[PDB]
Amino acid sequence: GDNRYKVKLLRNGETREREVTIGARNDTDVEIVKGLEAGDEVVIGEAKPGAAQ
Amino acid sequence: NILTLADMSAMLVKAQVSEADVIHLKPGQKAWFTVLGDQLTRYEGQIKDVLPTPEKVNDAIFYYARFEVPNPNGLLRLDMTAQVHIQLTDVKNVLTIPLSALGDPVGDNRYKVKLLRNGETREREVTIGARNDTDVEIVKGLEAGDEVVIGEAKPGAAQ
Amino acid sequence: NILTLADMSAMLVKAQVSEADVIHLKPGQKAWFTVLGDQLTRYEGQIKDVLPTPEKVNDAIFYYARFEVPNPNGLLRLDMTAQVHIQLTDVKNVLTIPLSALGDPVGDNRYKVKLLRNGETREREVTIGARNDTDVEIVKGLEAGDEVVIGEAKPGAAQ
Amino acid sequence: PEKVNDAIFYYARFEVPNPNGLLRLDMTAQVHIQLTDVKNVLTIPLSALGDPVGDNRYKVKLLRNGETREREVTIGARNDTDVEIVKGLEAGDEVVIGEAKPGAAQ
Amino acid sequence: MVLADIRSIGTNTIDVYPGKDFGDDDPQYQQALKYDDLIAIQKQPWVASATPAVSQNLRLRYNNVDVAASANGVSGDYFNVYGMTFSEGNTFNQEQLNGRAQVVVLDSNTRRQLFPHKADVVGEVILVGNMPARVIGVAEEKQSMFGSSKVLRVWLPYSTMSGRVMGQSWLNSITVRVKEGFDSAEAEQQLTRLLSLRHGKKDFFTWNMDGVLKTVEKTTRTLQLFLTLVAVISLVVG
Amino acid sequence: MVLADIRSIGTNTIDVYPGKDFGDDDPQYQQALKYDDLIAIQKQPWVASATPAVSQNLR
Amino acid sequence: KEGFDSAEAEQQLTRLLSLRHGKKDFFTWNMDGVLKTVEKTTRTLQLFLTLVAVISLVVG
Amino acid sequence: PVPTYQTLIVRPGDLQQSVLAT
Repeated sequence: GDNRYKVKLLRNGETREREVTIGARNDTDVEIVKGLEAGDEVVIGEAKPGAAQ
Repeated sequence: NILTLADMSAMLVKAQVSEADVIHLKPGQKAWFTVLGDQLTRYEGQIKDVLPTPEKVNDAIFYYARFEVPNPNGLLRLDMTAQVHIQLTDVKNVLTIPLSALGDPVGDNRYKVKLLRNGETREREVTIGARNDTDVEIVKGLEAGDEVVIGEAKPGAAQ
Repeated sequence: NILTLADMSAMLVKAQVSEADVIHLKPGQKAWFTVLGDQLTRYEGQIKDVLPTPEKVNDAIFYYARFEVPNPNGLLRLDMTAQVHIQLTDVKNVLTIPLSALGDPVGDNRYKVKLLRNGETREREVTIGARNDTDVEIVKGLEAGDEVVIGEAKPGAAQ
Repeated sequence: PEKVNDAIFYYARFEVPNPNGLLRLDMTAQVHIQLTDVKNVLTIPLSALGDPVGDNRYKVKLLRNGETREREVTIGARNDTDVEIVKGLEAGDEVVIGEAKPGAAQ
Repeated sequence: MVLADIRSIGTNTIDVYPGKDFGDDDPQYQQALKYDDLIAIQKQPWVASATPAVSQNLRLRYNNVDVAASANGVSGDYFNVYGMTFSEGNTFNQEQLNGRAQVVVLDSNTRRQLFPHKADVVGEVILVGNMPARVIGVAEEKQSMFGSSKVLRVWLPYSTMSGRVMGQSWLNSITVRVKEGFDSAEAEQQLTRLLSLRHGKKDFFTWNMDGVLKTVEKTTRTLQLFLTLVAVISLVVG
Repeated sequence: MVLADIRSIGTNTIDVYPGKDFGDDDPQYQQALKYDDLIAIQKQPWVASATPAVSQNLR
Repeated sequence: KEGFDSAEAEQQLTRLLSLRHGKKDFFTWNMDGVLKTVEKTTRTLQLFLTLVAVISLVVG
Repeated sequence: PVPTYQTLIVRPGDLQQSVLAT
């Protein structure tokens, strides 16, 4: 409830989570400030850490 | 009552620690807190004192404690909710056991399988009262530098 | 009400014994108590007296009693919860049956299965007067040193 | 009287002697009061009753004919075991306390 | 198997109810139900036995762990007649039911919270609400029912709960077990009249168990009838 | 027959239980439930619908 | 909708309500999955009954 | 089926009745 892991997809086609800090919890989407680069794909559905797609 | 006044330059906190832990809480121990509305913006300071008179909320007695956080910027509204982490202790040069590995026989005994220099593992009973969310503090019961079997612990069973 | 004061040189306890037991509790009977927060640190002293005026919590009347525990080191905050053991009598040289395996025909007669040297469990009727929170002081019908099948007993059942 | 939500209640007092300093104030005390005999009259078993309206009280009984017949009766007094019956039933009458049916021969 | 699960609650049970039925509030909240009422209620010969029931969730302080939990003032035949298995300890004697001992039964899960150590339960004391209570027995659930997501639950002799930590005469319900193999339909109306008597009004509100029992019995045996009959017919055809 | 009788419930309910479970009292008594929530609650596409539910007796 | 599994999303809704409210509290009871298992149960009964019947008939 | 029985060794004990109280 403090930590915030976020699985995403790499160019490798392998998913990897990154812990992130997030301030605003805007009703549609939370506002992430750190822990993820832009342009990254994000496995919003049926995500698994460390898992190739 | 025509009106009321308050000196908003130093915001005292009412940290209502439970009666179960009031026996500790020695004055001057360092502590920190944070508010729900800003999520991550830690404040910190010395604990000041403890209030002699408890006020219950039906079940369970509770005792207050106070800090003295500086208040620039004009923030911190009155009666704001504030999560509080009051330093319990700063024990050091002392081992602690990870929770996953420890075994807890009887209801006081604590077997703990460890690797030996022989390479044959052996459990040792360990006395532990202090404990954390991640670990249990072991002041005594295991010699330093002994390897410990975090998984599938087996007394008398060499790795 | 400007400000309250209190003397903490010694602490008084309000031990609220139930109305059912108040008829006993002769003054000067020795008793001890312990706080929830320190788990195991016994305090003890003489009982002083019994308050003439009861106060109730809806159902069931309760009567107070007081001690006079010394307070070194500044411990024991006001209105701290405290579990209290009051002492009834210690008749000795007499057996008491654990209640776990008692047989009580009629509610007066009292059969009790016990293992024999033969390995044959066999019951005997017994008279008992005194009863305990945990056991019952048997007066007749069973010898000391007798094996007593506390678990899953039946008459005549060799094991 | 001082009511406790439902049902009005009325007090009564004794004057018990108190040797030895026993009996603390406001102690709970179970109390038996003596009422009185209401003899020389029949009293019906509670199960036997037929109780229409909650006012009316039919009572099926067996006749010499071997046929059962009810009779409405007046009954005031009540007991944990029975109820007193001043009227509506003659003495020596059999009473179909079990599985009664009005107007029915056994 | 399934009947044993069903008849595990025996024969029978007439739990006493206030208000009107299950959904009622204030009339149900008020209870003209003395436990003393059971006396004459137990006086009826056809009855084998009948027992009081009541329950109160309350905060439970202990050492460090300090949480509220549900609790249940009940008969000592409870885990017995339910056949509920014990994690440890036993129920209690009727003598000590009259003894008002601070004995008490708890969830195994409750111990899981209270006792990371898995210390022995018996002889230990934990306050309930306020009154100290020397714990002894604890009982494992006899059902799975994991979807129930059961929370903390506790058991007391009702005499102690309703008595020396409640004091009300009006328990939540009273189980009523008939003898004789006697039918569920009959006498329940007579007990109804009985409550129309000892109380001046229509306040029985009770539910009943050989009704549902006998009907599910006929149902299951009926299934036996269909299955076995079509089977045997087919086999005769063979 | 029996299955249609059971699935007749909208596939089958996730009623809000703001307390702990069915036996709960005061924490269940206190309730932070909001129908406003149903807005974003209904936001999830799989949710064909979700509906308010409350009741009480009155004279 | 979607024919979507009850087992899923409720956990999504779990964290969801763990968010939109600051603490977990909704404590809702699971849907449909009970329908799922009872469906498997009844169809299982169909399996036992129909299979033993048909086997007996083959024996015929 | 094992006839195993939990059992104890009774001894001339001494009374420990006292009760408790919050």
